Amino acid sequence: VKPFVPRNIVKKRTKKFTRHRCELFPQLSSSWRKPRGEDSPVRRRYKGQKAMPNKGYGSDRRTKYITPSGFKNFPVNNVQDLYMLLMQNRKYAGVISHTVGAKARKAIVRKAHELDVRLINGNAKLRRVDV
Amino acid sequence: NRRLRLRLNPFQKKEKAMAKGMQNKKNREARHAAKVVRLAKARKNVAKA
Amino acid sequence: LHGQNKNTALVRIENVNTTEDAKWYVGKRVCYVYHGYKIKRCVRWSKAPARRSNTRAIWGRITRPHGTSGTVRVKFNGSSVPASAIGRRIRVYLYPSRI
Amino acid sequence: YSREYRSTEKKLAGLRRNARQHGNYYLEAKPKVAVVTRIRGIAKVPPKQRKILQLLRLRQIFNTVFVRLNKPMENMLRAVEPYIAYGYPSLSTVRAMVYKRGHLKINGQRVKITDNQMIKDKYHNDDIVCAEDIVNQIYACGKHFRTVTNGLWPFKLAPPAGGMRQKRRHFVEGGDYGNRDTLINRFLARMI
Amino acid sequence: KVSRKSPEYSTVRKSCKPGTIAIILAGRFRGRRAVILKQLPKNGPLVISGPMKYSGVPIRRIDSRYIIATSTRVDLTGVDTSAITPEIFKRETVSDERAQLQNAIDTALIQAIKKDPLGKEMAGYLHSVFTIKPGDAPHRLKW
Amino acid sequence: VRPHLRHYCVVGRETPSEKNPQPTVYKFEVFAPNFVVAKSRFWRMMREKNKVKSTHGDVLSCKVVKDRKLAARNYSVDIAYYSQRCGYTHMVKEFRDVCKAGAVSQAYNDLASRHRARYHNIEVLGVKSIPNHEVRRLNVAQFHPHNLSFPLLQRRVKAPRKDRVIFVKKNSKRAVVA
Amino acid sequence: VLPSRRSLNRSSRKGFKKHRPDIIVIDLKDHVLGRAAAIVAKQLLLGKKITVVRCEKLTIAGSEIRNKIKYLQFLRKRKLSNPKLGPFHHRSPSDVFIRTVRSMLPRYTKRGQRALRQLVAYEGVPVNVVRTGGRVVIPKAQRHNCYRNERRFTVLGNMCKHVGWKYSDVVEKLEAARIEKSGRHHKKMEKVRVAWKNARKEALKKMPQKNVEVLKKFGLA
RNA sequence: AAAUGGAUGACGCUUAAGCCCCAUGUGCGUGAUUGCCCAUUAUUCCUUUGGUGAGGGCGGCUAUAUGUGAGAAAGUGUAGCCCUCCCGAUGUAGACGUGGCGUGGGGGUGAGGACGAAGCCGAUGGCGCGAGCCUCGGAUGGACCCGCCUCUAG
RNA sequence: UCGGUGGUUGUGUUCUUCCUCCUUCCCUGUCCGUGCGUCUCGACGCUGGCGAUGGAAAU
Ligand SMILES: [Mg+2]
Ligand SMILES: [Mg+2]
Ligand SMILES: [Mg+2]
Ligand SMILES: [Mg+2]
Ligand SMILES: [Mg+2]
Ligand code: NA
Ligand code: NA
Ligand code: NA
Repeated sequence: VKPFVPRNIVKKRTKKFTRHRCELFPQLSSSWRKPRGEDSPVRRRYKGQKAMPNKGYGSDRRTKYITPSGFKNFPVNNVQDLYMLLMQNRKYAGVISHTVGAKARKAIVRKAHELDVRLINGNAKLRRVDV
Repeated sequence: NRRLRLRLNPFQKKEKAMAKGMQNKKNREARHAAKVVRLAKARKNVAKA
Repeated sequence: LHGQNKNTALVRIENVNTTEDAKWYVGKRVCYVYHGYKIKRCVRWSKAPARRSNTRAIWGRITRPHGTSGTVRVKFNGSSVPASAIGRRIRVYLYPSRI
Repeated sequence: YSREYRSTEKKLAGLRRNARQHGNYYLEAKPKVAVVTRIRGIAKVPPKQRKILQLLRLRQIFNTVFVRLNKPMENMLRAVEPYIAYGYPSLSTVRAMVYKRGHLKINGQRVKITDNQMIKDKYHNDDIVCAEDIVNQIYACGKHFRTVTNGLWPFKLAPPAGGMRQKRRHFVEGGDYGNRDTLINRFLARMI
Repeated sequence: KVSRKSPEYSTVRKSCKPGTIAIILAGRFRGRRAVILKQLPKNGPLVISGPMKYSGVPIRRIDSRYIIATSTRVDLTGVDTSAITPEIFKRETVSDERAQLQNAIDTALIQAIKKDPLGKEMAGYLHSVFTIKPGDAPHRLKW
Repeated sequence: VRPHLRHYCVVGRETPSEKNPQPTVYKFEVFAPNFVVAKSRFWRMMREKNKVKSTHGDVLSCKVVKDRKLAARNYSVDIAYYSQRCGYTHMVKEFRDVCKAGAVSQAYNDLASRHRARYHNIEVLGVKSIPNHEVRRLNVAQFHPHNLSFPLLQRRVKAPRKDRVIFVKKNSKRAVVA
Repeated sequence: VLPSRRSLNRSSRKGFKKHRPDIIVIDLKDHVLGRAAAIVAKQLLLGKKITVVRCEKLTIAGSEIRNKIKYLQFLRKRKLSNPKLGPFHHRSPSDVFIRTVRSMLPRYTKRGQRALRQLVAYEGVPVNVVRTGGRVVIPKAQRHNCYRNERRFTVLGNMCKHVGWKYSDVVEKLEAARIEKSGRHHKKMEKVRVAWKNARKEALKKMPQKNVEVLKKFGLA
C-alpha cells in the first residue's frame, strides 16, 4: 500500500517548550507550566528568555497528524480490527497495542499481510518482500 | 500589467498611440519649430498694436 | 546595535570599492572552503575517486549590494554559514554570466 | 473624459498667455480636492485630535483618503495638522491610487477591484459604471464625490521609498507635516 | 514570430552566435578559448569545438551561462556542422566515428580561420589561456 | 545650480469685497528653497505691513526670476537678523559671486558661521550688483586689479572614487591593498 | 617560533625547507597615530597579517608639553589597594601603538584576541625585516594630507622619552648603521640597473616591426 | 577649590572624528524630483486561531473487475462536512469558554494477559500550540489491567 | 502641424486667446472566438551526481 504523500510538510517549531529553570532543580519536570509571577522575565517577554506557546504555532490543518511515512496511526488490538482499515488502505496504518502478547501478534501480522494493511510495529522483513 | 489596464480602460490603446506619436522625431521637430514662429509673430504684433 | 541576524552574510571582494562595481556580481555563485577530519561522501565519489578528501564546501549566491563601498549580501542556500568562517577566504566565481 | 482633460488644459493655457501678453494677471480657481495621509502612529493622541482622525477614516499610519475643501472641512484639517501631510492631487496620482491600490467596500468586505462589472454592481447609479468614472468623480469634483469616495476602502500605502525629512516640524520649517501644495505628488509617488 | 513549440525557437543572448570565440569559465577546460558552432534543436545547450590543434578542446556541449562571449567572430559560411545532432552526445578510448566527425569539422574550421585576414594572430589567440591575476578587476573590462 | 535659495517674485492682493473693492496689488521679492516657503514668507510680510491675512487674500503669481549671465561681479546685500539680548541688528555686506541667488545664499551661510543665526530669524532688505570703485571692503577689492595672480599651496589632492587605494607602495603607485 | 624536534623531524620526512606567510610591512614614519591605528585595526579584523616599523616616528597633533601632560594623567591611574593588578603603563613607542590598536578591537572575545596576535610593531627597521620586500604607506594618515602646516605636532619618540623610555640612543644608533649599509648597497648594482635599462632600450630595433607599434599605441615605448 | 584611580561610553580626533549652516547613485554651475544602515512599525506573500463574519456545493444515472484513486456528515464545539474571501490577535487584578489534558471509584459497552499485567529505567522515536498521548528496548518485574459513553470525589 | 473660415474671452483705443468647418502633409494599429456529465483533494518536466541489498546511500 502506498499513501498519498504530501508535497511538503512544514513544522513551525521543532524544539519543545520546557519549564522555566527546570535544569537547576532535579525535582522539577520539563513539562510546560505557565509562569505567573509579577517580576517573571519569561512572562514579561524579555528578549533573551524562553518562549511561551500560543495559537500562532499551530500546525497547518492540511498536514496535521501525518507521520513521516505519510500515514495516520490507528490502534489495533485483534484480527477483527484489521477489517476497518481495509477500504481506507492509503490513509490509515495500524498500530499493535503494547500489551498484546507474542502469541496473538502472529495472527495479526499474518492477516495484515494478506489484506495489504500497513503496520508500524510488525516485522520489517515481511514488509520488504513483495507479492 | 498590460491586460489588467486594458480591461479597466478600453481606451488605453488609443491613449498610448497619441503619446507614441508625440514622441516621433519628425513630428516633434515641426511642432517645436512651428510653436516658436507662432509665439514670435504674436509677441511682435501685440507690441506694435 | 541590538544584535546580529545570521541568515544573511556580508562579503568584501577585492578591487570593487563602488556600488556600480558590486552590481556586476549580483547573482554570482559563492563558496566557502574548509576541511573536516575524515573522508565523507562527495560529488563524483565513485566516478572520480581522486576527489575524496577532508575538503568540504558550502555554497551560496549574491543577492544585492550592501552600502556604497562595494560590499555585497550573500545567502547560503537554506542554512547559514558557520561563525568560524568570519575573517577567512571566500571564493566568488564568474558564473552565471550575463556577459 | 480624455477629450475633456485636454480641452481644459488648453483653455487655461490660453487665458494665462492672454493676460501675460497684455501685462495683467489671471487668477486661478481655488483647489477643491485634497489628499490626506497620516504620518504618525497611534500613541498619545489627545481626545479632540483622536476623534477627528476617526471621522476622516485615518486610523492607521500611511492611510490615505480624498476630501473636499469646503469651510467645515478645512477647519478640521487645521486641528490635526501635526498628524497629517496633505496637498492637491494630479491626474496621475488619482489614476495610480485607484488602479493599483483600489478596494471597494461591498457588504462590509474589502474587495480588490479587478473589473468594471463589480464597480457597476456596487454603485447602483448610472453615472458610475467604470474605473474612469471613479477617477473623474474624484479629480474634477462632481456631484457624486461623497458617494464614490465613501464606497472605497481607505487606501493603505507603503512608507516613502527614499525616506522623509522630519516627521516632527512643519514642511515650511523643513519637516513633513502640513500643507505641501502640489509637492505632495512627489511624496506620494514613492509611497504608492 | 516563432512559436515556442517549433524547433527554430530559442532564447539565448545575442552575443552567443555561431563563429563567436568564447572563454570557458567552468569544468576541466576552464580558462581556454573555443569557437561556438551551433545550438541544439530545442532550447538546449550550445555546441563548442575549438580547433583541437589550437586549444585542445573537443566537440562537446556547454551551457551559455558558463562562457563569456567575446566580440571577435569568425565567419562560418563555408562550414556546415549539419552532422552535429543530439543523439551523438546521447550515447553515454574514443570511437573512431567520433574521431572522423571531429577531424572533418576541425579542418573546415581551421581553413575558415585562415581565410580570415588576421588568421595568424587568431591562431595564436586561440592558444592563449585566461586567468585572474592578483590585482585585476574583470568587471571593468569590455571583452 | 549649486546655490539654494532661488529667486522668487510673489504677487498678491486682498480678496475683493464690499467696503474695499479693487484692492491694491503688491509685489514681493524673496529668496526661498521652494515656492511653498516663498508663499509663506509673502503672507507673513503682508500680515505685518498691510494687516492682510492669508485667509482673506489670494496669490496671483509665484514666478521665478532670471539672472543676466555668467560673469564675476560684486554684490551688496543689506540684511537684518534678530536675536534676544540685542533686538534687531542691521548690516550691509559685500560678496563676490555670479548671480544674485548665489550672493544671498553666501550671506545666509556667512551669518550662520559668524553670528549663529538661522534662516527664519533673517530678513533680506535688498541685493544689488554694484560696480568697482565703490566697494568699501578690502576683502572684495583685492580681486579687482588686472594681472592678479596667486599659487595653489597646501593642496590636498584626492583620487577619483574608482582608484581609491588603502595601502600603496612607498616609492611607487603599486596599490598593494585595495 | 622555536621549532621543536617534532617539527624539524616532520619537515625532514616531508622535504620542506622554508615557508613565509603573506605579510604587509608598513613604514609608520610621519603618520597620525589615531588615524593609522583605526585603519590597521579594521584590516586586522578582516584577516590580514601586518608588521609595522619605525614606530618612533609617529606624530601627534599639538605641542609636546600638551601631550606629555596627557600621558602623565594616564600614569596617575592605578589600583590603590594593589598596584600590581592595576592598569599597566607601557613606555616604548611600539608598545603605545599596540595599546592604541587594542582599544579599537573587541579585546574580550577570542575573535579580537586572535586579531591582536597578528600585529608585531617593531621600532626602527630590524635586520629580519630589511630584506623581506618593499614597504607600504597609508595615504589617509600621512600627516602632510592631515595637518595644517602652521600647527605644532609631537614626535612619538621624543614624547616617550621623558616619561620612562630608555632606549632612544640605542634605536638611533642602529638606524644610522642601517642607513649606511643600505646606502652603500644601493649605490652598488647601479651598473646592473643601468645595464637592464640599456637592455630594454635597443630591445626595440630588434623586435618585429609590428610589436613596437602596438607598444607605441599604448604608450609603453 | 575636596576627599579610593577614572571617565564626551572608551580609544582617539585639530586640511576634525569640534561649533553654525548647505548638499547627494552612476557624471555636484550638461541626466530636475530615493547617497547608505538598523524595528515585534508600514506594504506584500505563507501558515494558525477567533469572528456582530460574507459567499458557494450537498435529489450522488458518464464510462469504467483484478492480476487516474480516495472522500463528501444540512453541520456551535472533534482527526474541524468540503471550498473561496474579509476583519481582529500583547496584557496584572478579574470574568467567562473548551466533542480541552490528567487521577481514585460506580453503572454500561468492548478488549488485553505466564508466547508475560501493574510498577520502574531511557542519546526509543512519533504525534499535539500545550496540558499530554502512543510505539520501541530492558542482558527489569512476576499477576492483574485498560479504550469509549456516562455518574461520582479525601 | 500648415493655409484659409465666422462665432467667442480679455487689454487698448485695432489684436489676443478658444472654438466649428474645410485644405495640406506626418504619426499609430482593426475585428472575431473556446463552461463541465453535483463538489473537493490527489498527479512535481530536462540534464548530471548518488543509490544495483550493503556493518549501503539519503532525509
Ligand atoms: Mg513538537
Ligand atoms: Mg510589576
Ligand atoms: Mg530621519
Ligand atoms: Mg489574550
Ligand atoms: Mg479515594
Ligand atoms: Na529537572
Ligand atoms: Na512629541
Ligand atoms: Na557616544
